Amino acid sequence: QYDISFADVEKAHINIRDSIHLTPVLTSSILNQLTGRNLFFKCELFQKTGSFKIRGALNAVRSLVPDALERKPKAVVTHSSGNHGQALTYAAKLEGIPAYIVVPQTAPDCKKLAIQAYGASIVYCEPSDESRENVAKRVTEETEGIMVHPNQEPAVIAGQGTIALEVLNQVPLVDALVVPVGGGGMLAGIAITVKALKPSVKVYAAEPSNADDCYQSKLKGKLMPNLYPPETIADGVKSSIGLNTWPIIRDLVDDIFTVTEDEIKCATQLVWERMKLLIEPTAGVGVAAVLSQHFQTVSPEVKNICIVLSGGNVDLTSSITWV
Amino acid sequence: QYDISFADVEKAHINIRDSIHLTPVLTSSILNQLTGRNLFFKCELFQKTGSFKIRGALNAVRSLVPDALERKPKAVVTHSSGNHGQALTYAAKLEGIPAYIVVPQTAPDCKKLAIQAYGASIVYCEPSDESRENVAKRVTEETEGIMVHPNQEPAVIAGQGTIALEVLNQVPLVDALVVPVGGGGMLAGIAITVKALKPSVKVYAAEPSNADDCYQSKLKGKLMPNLYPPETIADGVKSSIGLNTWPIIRDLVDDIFTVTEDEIKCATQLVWERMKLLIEPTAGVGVAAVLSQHFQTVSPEVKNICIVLSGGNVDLTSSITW
Ligand SMILES: OCc1ccc(-n2cnc3ccccc32)cc1
Ligand SMILES: *Cc1c(COP(=O)(O)O)cnc(C)c1O
Ligand SMILES: *Cc1c(COP(=O)(O)O)cnc(C)c1O
Ligand SMILES: [Ca+2]
Ligand SMILES: [Ca+2]
Ligand SMILES: [Ca+2]
Ligand SMILES: [Mg+2]
Repeated sequence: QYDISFADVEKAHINIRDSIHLTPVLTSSILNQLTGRNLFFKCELFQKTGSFKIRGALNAVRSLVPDALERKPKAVVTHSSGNHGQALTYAAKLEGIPAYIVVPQTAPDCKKLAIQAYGASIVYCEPSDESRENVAKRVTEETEGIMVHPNQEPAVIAGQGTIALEVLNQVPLVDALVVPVGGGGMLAGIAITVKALKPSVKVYAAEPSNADDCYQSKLKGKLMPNLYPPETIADGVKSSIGLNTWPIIRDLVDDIFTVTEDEIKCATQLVWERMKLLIEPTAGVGVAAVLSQHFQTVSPEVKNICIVLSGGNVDLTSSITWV
Repeated sequence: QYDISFADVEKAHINIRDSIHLTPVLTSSILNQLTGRNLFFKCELFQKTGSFKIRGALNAVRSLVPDALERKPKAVVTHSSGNHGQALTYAAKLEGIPAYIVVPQTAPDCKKLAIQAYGASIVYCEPSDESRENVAKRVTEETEGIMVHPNQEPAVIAGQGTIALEVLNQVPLVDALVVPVGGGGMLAGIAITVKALKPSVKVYAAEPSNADDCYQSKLKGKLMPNLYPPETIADGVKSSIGLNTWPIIRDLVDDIFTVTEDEIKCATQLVWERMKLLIEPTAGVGVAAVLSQHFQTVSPEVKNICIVLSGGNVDLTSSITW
């Protein structure tokens, strides 16, 4: 039916369990006092590499083949330089294979330094997609590597879904999961998992209003990507949903809540100050969603809500700015 | 025998457990690698009010009596707008009584607004130690209230001991606790508890080398307070150890590790960046201790080490400053 099944999520958990953390679920009376609801925080900011994306990246490294004639990937390649590229590098390192990040000439020096500091090699391209594509395909082919998309690669989607296996086991009375959405790999993996195991549990997406393609797609009933690169402090959810995650999200996600830039910032600061968790602003999106006016339309029966705190890869300098 | 015994810690546990968090113990692969040890981090930064101090504060509010007919305090009065005052204020809220903070009339608006944010009621005094003390005495008496010393009050030392009761359950094979020390209420409480329950477990203190009265006292065999108020980023451990906590520390604490300012700062940033826990610098003291050269020489048999991350009440502005 979909590009992944619950069986794929379980194969992923089996494949990755020995190398990731089964992150804790923490609580806050203050947030519980504030939102009306009984909240649980799945702490993927404590995951290896600083975000959940090690789950999908490691599953892809351990499950994908480079070719019909070779079972073992000999390198990994991606155009993503943030959390995904960091996770993919670490996964490659675990498996003893090189990682290549395709980067435009125009990337900030800080981006180039950070990639080299996570242990990946940089391959330069022009800021164009013709270039980026020529370059990554050349690298993938010449290194006998796997290209690992940050959110549309089914092995990636299947790995991110393992968050929901943990949450359901950790929070048996959970009524809903709230998940920040960019490309929708985490959303879709979690929606597959929840709806396979316990479809009475709601799956809700949280998204910046400034980058609201998942909301607009669900509103319209078809895939409507951002027409232009979005501007948001939630830097990890600037991708649009794609052709592999959209059908899952259309059919299996119960609702989308959009949140303003100010809502994201206030929710981020609230978590920093009142929970003492250094979430990245992208991980504040799900918290802003549950605090938002529109989340008041959620039935009072939906009491036990687990919010995925998806990452903690924040720079203090980038902070000082917007705080 | 000391100003408390383990019996007092058990009482404090029953008194407070319904109202505080049984904070988690977390771990860090990178910090295990940097130390060579199996570290466990007791996350008192997640405790109600942002530090462990609610344990001693609540125990005191629920067990001390005012100088009045009614045996229950009708208010709490404090000089502190820090972790102690915040803890006492929350304890007062739980008990449905006002908390008053005595503030010099020349306090900045910023501080006053901040004080009122956590819900304390300001009473003004004149900016001298005489007026501060006399206003607090007056307020305490007129309100039928109580005052609670931040580290030498027996009820406070006993409540802080409850940290160790939880750690010994949460980490059954623990070999050592590392505790930041200022006035030593937390250290003394923990030492009483550990030495009562599993005395083969080591109790180590950690303090800034800029405020090294605990180290000096243990070396000399006698209480040697800081000659002058110390300068340290570790704001929460500027107090010297006192007459009530010293004998406990003298007898029941295995060793003291001192750390420089730079070590404190580096350890704090390491925890922020690698553990994603917003600890205050005072809580970075114990982490710095375990990372320090002196600690590296501790016997390898002391493998499982629980560090108390004592607080997370840090101001963003001050952090930007360093
Ligand atoms: O409120 C205290 C407070 C201090 C520091 C931060 N912070 C923001 N981005 C960061 C990156 C690394 C370390 C700390 C960081 C947040 C909050
Ligand atoms: C990548 C990322 C997301 C978004 O996941 P998608 O699968 O792209 O929807 C959310 N939070 C953080 C911290 C991320 O790094
Ligand atoms: C009060 C405090 C300490 C020190 O406790 P003492 O009992 O005074 O030694 C340590 N860390 C934090 C965060 C504190 O607030
Ligand atoms: Ca979007
Ligand atoms: Ca005495
Ligand atoms: Ca000292
Ligand atoms: Mg498809």
